Amino acid sequence: AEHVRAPSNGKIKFNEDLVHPTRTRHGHPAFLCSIDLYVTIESEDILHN
Amino acid sequence: ESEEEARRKNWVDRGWAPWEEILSPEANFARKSL
Amino acid sequence: TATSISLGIDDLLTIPSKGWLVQDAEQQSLILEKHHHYGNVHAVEKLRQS
Repeated sequence: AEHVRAPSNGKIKFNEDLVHPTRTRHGHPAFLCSIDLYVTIESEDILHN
Repeated sequence: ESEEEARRKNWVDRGWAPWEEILSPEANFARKSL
Repeated sequence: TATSISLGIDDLLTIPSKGWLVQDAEQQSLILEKHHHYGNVHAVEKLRQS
């Protein structure tokens, strides 16, 4: 019930082997996580974790 | 009614035919996924 | 009495980011409507997203 939003503008980098494929309740393609993950957004000024 | 019988009635009477459906990359996902 | 608080039309401020947020939500909603039509999403799903 909480939505992680984006800290800043930029490219999102993560490894896709760890996550597993799914279809959401609203019909969209998505990935499901059952292990902890670190996602980074590469804004030109800084990296957000 | 057994399905076999019903499949007959639909062909002889109501016109059923399993025609082909050409679908988009997205619709195929929909049919298989759900 | 001395400070005298009052309320005016331009004192009802709105958050700076509202336009961007409403505009984006509206885009998502249009795209989902084209897709219900084309067969890629079902009805219970359209209702829920909205």
